[PDB]
Amino acid sequence: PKRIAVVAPTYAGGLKKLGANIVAVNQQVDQSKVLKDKFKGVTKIGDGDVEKVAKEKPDLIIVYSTDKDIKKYQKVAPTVVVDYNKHKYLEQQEMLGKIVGKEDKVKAWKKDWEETTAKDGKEIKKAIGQDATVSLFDEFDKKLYTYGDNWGRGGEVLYQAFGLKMQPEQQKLTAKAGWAEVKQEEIEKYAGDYIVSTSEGKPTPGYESTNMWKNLKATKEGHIVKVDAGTYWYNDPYTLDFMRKDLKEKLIKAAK
Repeated sequence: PKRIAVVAPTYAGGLKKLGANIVAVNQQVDQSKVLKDKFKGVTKIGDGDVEKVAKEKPDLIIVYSTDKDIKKYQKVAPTVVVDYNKHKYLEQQEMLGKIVGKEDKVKAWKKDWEETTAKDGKEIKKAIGQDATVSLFDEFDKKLYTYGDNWGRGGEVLYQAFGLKMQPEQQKLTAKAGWAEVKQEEIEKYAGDYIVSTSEGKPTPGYESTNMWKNLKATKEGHIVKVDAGTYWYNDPYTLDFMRKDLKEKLIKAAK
């Protein structure tokens, strides 16, 4: 059970799921309700904390290719660079399986996930309707965004796994980069039948209290699904299972 220091938060959940002995993890995982709980008791570290990592005697240090302290981490233990692909969330997990030699266990997990979300999507569509469109909005640093299926934040579960229909303009605007900034006073142009908003637990945000927002058909019909921004930032198996249950449950209860 090698001692693994996970500097890149994105891979904490995936390596944890596969049984890795994680002795250090980037503090950012605490912004997630799911990962905060999974990693309680595990030493937290911040970018630049090379000595803290060293104190944990890691055998492998997991980092992003763009990490600037690689030249420093290497003096402590071999430093593993894992590809950062926002779109390929399932092969991200297969990459991690290669590190710990558990790629068949990943394939099995993958099969279960795809089949399960396929049926989940079907149940959801019987509820809200096959042609019901679902939008995704996320306020980040005073700026409003909308994502497609290849940018996480729940987009992979909504559009790739469940196979739910994206709002038309939302799909065009995000096709290119997978994301796109939105003008709050143009929100209506992207507002679908249902709206998934990452404002859960937050005092009603600014974009959710404008007269246009209040007049959206989804808002008036009670079709606004709020989710925890911090939790939805990740795409590891644990997080994926959570968003899966969380989105399925909220859409269905709000249905029609």
